[PDB]
Amino acid sequence: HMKYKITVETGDLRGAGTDASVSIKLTGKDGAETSAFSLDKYFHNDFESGGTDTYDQSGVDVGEIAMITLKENGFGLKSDWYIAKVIIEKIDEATGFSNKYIFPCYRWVIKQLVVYEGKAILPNSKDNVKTIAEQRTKEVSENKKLYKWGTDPRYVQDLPGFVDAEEPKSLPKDVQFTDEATSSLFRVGLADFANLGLSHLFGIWDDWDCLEDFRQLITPAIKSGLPHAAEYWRDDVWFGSQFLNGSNPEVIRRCDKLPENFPVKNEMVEKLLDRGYTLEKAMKEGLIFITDYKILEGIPTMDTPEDKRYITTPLGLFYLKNNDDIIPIAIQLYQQPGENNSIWTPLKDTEWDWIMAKLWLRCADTQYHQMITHLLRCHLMMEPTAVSSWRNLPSVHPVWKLLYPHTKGIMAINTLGRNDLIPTGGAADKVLSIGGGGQVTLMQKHYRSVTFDSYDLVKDLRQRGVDGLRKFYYKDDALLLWNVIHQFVQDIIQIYYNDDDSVKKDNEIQDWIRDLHENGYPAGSDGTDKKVPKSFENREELVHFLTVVVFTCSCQHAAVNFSQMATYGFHPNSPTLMRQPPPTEKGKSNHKVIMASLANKHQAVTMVSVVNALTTIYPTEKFLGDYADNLFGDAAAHAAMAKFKSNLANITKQITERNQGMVSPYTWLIPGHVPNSIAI
Ligand SMILES: OC[C@H]1O[C@@](CO)(O[C@H]2O[C@H](CO)[C@@H](O)[C@H](O)[C@H]2O)[C@@H](O)[C@@H]1O
Ligand SMILES: [Fe+2]
Repeated sequence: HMKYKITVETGDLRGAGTDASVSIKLTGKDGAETSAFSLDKYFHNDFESGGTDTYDQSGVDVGEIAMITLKENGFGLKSDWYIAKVIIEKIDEATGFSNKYIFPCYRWVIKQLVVYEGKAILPNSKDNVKTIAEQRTKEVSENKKLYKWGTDPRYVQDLPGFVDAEEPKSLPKDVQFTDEATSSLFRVGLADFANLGLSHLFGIWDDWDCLEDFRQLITPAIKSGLPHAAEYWRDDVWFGSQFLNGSNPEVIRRCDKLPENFPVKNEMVEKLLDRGYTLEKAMKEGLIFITDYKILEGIPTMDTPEDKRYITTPLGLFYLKNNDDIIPIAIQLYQQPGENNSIWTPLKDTEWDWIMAKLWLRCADTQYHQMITHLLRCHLMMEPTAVSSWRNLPSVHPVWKLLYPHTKGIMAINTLGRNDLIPTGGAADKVLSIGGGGQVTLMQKHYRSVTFDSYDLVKDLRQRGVDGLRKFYYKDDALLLWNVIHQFVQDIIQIYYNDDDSVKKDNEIQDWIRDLHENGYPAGSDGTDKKVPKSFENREELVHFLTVVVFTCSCQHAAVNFSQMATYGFHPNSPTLMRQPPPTEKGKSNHKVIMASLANKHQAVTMVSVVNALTTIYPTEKFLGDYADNLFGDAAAHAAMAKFKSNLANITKQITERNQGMVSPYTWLIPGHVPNSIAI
């Protein structure tokens, strides 16, 4: 008969129970299938995870094994078996050679799981034989029943599509949190204050005595230590650089002509410029940049008897110094000029007034960063690609394998976010001045006008006129990673798609992109098309769109997420809310007045607890290029992935050499620090 040496490698996850026994039915390339063997698996203790189990077997010969089927075979206290991969060694009677068939899995068996052999196969391929072709249709059909487009009324309007799930637990086990502690990370109760050693500040609504006391929030519980911001935040040079190398580099842009509603006169800023330069000359030469937060106009701030918060709709003007530092030179708190809305300037205003003006500009930026730059443009805008993958692509498809490690965990975290971050009562609601409902409205307002053109990094930075800035470290690093990721995606795609026709006739990728265009990214209530293709007509379109996804799920998220402690650690560097309205007159600002506007003690601790949670990196995390749970079997794919890792290693080396001798190096896009996906 036919001998089969089946080796099962258990993954790093471990469910509850003992009897993890299952049955395995092999299936040959030509349809010849065997009988359900019985794999006995028993877990000694609860902690143990991983390991190998080898089984010798005998049954009907099938030839080349194209796929395997797994079914729960446990009797008492059945435990869901999380399997990394299966290796079946046999011999082809045709030429009596020992051949191994690797089956990359990384799934919980639960009920019944079918796993293809490593080789990736397009539906319009020649290797898509009958047995494969019939299975992949069933797989996708089954998945569509588990992964539907959500209709939660809270989030159906002016937002990207999302998965249908009431809670993280109501999701399929395969896309749940890989750590149970995660589900309870954004709760900010007394115990969370206590974890940071700050429970004595819980419920304390007093002002901070002075600006330096915010350093009290950095206890040994905060392992990153005291942010450099604590030492530099007052410096105009540091201030300017926070709009480039902080957590939100999406707003500032070259200004060739002032908005009519921002009447900055040369007299106000002339001595801040270079000798021999006027405001007009500076603009002609492209030395003037601006941060306009018009989008905050109309967004309501929290207004309750016991909690009132404020925000403005400011404009900031910056100057590109001769040594490549940008500095703030003018600020207007509200869009429309008026008697109570003057232009602030370090040349014409007091030092305390200037500090106040800067704090209000950063506060506006915080609103933008949290809701638009982070949550919307990373978390929510990327989720649709994960949902569409499950609904339209079989696990044998090369694109499914490509995106899998990068979309991992996004559905889980977003489902939690929809309950504990975004809604009223959530984290954002507790720390942002636009909390109380406005945080969602701000996202909706950006979405109504968003298109995927704003995701083309190269062209976005270019049309903003900021891609030439020497000390814009995010830009330099992001552009290296973008081009390296684009190369990788292109290599993979050109392995399986020989030409543009290969892309047209791939019915499965066409279902994928069509589902995104229709349900993933609805135009919104302004009818603004999001510029997601109706179909992929060539390989270049396919590569670009996928480059956007991989880059956003890994690099972009990392840059605007894990840098949050350096940015918000010291609250004054980037205020989350204001408890008093802005000043209406000059000369009124001083230390104590400022302390009355800035967050109180309880509020400040809440932010640190949140930021500390958002920057959680588990020891298991896999960083950019590290594909340990690789689904690719083709040796050509491995070559592409290895070249990828080599290109990343070179970027790491560049960033390190540039960061040499710096006090506060930009380190958030070092490949080894960039997770593969959005899992937090
Ligand atoms: O500061 C220049 C720096 O920017 C890079 C991208 O990181 O190139 C950009 O700026 C150049 C001008 O110096 C442009 O020619 C180029 O088109 C733009 O991408 C780096 O090449 C350069 O070191
Ligand atoms: Fe995040």
